[PDB]
Amino acid sequence: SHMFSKFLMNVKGVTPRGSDWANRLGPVALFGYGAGMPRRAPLLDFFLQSPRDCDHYAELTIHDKGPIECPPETVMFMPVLNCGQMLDEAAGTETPTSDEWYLGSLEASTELLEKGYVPVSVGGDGSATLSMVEAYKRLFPSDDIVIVHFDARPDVSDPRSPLRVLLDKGLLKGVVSVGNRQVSSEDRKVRKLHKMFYMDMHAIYSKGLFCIRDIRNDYPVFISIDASVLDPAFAPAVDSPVAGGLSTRDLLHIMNGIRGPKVVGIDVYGYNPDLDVYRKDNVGLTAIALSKIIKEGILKAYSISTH
Amino acid sequence: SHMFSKFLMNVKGVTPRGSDWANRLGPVALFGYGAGMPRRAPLLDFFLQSPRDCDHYAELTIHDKGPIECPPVMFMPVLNCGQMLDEAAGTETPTSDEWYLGSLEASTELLEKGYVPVSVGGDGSATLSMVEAYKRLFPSDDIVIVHFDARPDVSDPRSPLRVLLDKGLLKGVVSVGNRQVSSEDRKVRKLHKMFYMDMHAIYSKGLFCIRDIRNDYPVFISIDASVLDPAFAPAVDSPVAGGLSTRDLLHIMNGIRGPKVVGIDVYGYNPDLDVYRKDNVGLTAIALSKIIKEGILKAYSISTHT
Amino acid sequence: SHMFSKFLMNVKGVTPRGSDWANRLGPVALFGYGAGMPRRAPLLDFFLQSPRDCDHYAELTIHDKGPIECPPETVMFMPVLNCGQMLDEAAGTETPTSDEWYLGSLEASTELLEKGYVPVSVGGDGSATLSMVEAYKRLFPSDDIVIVHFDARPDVSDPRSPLRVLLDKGLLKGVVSVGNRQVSSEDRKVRKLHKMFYMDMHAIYSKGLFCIRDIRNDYPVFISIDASVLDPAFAPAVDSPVAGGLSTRDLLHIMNGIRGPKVVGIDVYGYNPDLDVYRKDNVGLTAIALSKIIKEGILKAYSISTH
Repeated sequence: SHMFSKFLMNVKGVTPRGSDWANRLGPVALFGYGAGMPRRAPLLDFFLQSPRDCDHYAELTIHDKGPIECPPETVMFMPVLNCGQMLDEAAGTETPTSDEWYLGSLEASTELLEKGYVPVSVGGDGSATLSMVEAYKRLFPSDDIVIVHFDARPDVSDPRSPLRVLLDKGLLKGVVSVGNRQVSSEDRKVRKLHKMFYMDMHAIYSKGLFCIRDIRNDYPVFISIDASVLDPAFAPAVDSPVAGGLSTRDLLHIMNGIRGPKVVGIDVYGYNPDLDVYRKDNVGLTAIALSKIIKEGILKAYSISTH
Repeated sequence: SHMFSKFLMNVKGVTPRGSDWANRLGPVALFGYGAGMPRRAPLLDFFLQSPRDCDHYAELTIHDKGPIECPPVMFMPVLNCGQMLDEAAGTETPTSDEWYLGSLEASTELLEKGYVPVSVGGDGSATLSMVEAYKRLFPSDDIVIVHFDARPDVSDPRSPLRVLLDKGLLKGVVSVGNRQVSSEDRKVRKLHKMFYMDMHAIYSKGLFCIRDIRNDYPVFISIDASVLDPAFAPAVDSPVAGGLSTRDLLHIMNGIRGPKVVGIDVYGYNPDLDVYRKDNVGLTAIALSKIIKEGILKAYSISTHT
Repeated sequence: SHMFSKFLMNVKGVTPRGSDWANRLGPVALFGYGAGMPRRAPLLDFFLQSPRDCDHYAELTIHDKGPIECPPETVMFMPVLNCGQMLDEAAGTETPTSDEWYLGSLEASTELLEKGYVPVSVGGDGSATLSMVEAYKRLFPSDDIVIVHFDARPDVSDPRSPLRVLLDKGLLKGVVSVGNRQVSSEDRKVRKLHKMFYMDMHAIYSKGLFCIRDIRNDYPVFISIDASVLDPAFAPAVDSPVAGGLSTRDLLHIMNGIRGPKVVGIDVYGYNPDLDVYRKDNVGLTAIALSKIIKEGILKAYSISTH
């Protein structure tokens, strides 16, 4: 698709990970993914203008071009390479097909991963999760991948669903679903069939949310986060909202518990501006919540350990 | 009132609870109640279009007519009796007494036909007519009410809860989530020996640490939307900050214990007071639809076991 | 400033704390402060129309003029002297300067304090914290003051920020920051340099929010509350909102744990009506939340003890 040309050309023009990064985690590359959502996708822009300091005492540094200098130990910097929006607006009114989104996402991820970057995708409908971990499995066939999936619903009963395809193709070592509260009968079958591990809302709430210290894991983890996992009071901008969800803080805490050798990638999606609750200054509530989730997600790619 | 005619005619035309329903809990009958709220009452419709799967792995099935087949499968049949007020049957607004007679009659019909009545919308007055209908049919049964609200709502002698307490139809009352308790409220509390669980007390104790609400008598569940924090359910008159999250309420509801459910009333929601998304979906509608669904699940699974 | 004349006229005409107040805590005086915020400031009016019963079975009684009768032992009344808005909305179109707001606040606070009242300021940008603590320090130089500061940010990296000024002038015995989740490197330096005690969001959440029983203290405490300490879902009406904050109930609980002999003053600020989320009937969500926080704040000024 010609809609992704300017973006994709800039991606494979990216300077590779320097030698000064050897044995260090990162760096992180960030791009905007808009499949299945309205053409106007403000989430990436909103995040880039958000404050850089995190919960844990570190600070994002954003760069539109390389080379990405590896920061010294004493400097709590976390470099992010902004690759901008995948879809170049005003390159036509054409809407990229699902397959075109997949190919565009697959290539960008392949390119970023090959150059030593941890890819973080922002926006869209979750299909980026499929193309991103397949790009990783292509480059690193021997690595075992486990996905930590935050979602109000399992979203695996449909054979065309991104997570279902990954399980069907046998590309996944394991899946940990977090926050489900709308589980269908078919969802339960796919659960038992693919031996999925799950932590539903009602269960983790009654055990105590802050009593979750970690999600133990030895394999490289992909972090897939549907905004629907949050309660509509925090993230209203989702199709078919499910009340009784995680607070933004709840989500941040569980994210911080993720354990593993490295982060293979991050997908933050499910956000639709047409569905958001807006302040009087026309700032959307869900964009506020996700901008924070994206930030602390990036911090995770830099600080994650097996224990 | 002629505004309820179409509805009431359908309710007493409802096929009675089959013999398959055995010694089982249920089934459930659902109707929309609009007393004290604007004519446009979208909560029932919004609930009907919501997904059917619950927190606990069961599934609502909605039916518009009998017979209600007793499921062998984790199905939970709900009989939709629709709105009580028939729109475009006149521009008239039913009086308080008309709303009372209508709900009383409907509840009486549904109850003795074996259904557990669930009322959605209105201002809480349905609680009065529903347990009075139960007490009329089951004079020997003792009734205890679990009442979720930001206010005790017993200072007014005309209150639905106060009338039931004054007529001595209630064995006991458990108030949950009160955070605006008046001096007059406290006097009525001690006089009727009401058990209460105020927000500040429940919170510092640990919300999730609430395992049970122990009880041996048939429970009525009365839920005012105002029990929830305005961040989750803003569509209430005189909102009180510092309330329950929707999840908090769902967890406390799940801890309710008892032999059976006499009825459920979900009210306090006014569409004119809601926070709306850009697509004009109301935040309070979202929260309440879930609470109704998990409330129905309670009528099917409640037990005396702690 | 002629904008504050009518207000100040009424304030220094206030009848002093009667002999009945004995050695009782209170009474409380309440005024509207609007520095750094839009001219229209509706928070005070919204509080005055709110229910007067508290969480802890006491009742606010609002009075527009003295003398403030001290209620009997068995009567759970908590008298509040409403001094109204500082800025008179019909004395001209002039916008008071920062210095004029400071001087006006300093004079009002001084006047109320020496008349035996505990001053509670509502609205503005947080600059009232500076002028009120200085007003108290002017009158009682021997008293040691500790501030309990609820905020999403440390807000001490800027040499002009109220909390930094107070620390630089050495008017503070100690500072307890609560709920910070956007801490900069500059913030960390000021923290260590001034021995500031802090309780950041991620920390207090993982340790158990309800498990916070008290904030032990022996010195008179000033309570400074930035609305931004609350999650945007509860208090959206803040400049540069930070997701993952406190629920209103979280804040109420932490406030209740605050210990001390007396309250030197209370400042509730950070609220901007232009940034609020509104119900269809045009009631702002942040106003609902803050109205409650103000009420339970007044309750603390009547019930605080070192135990």
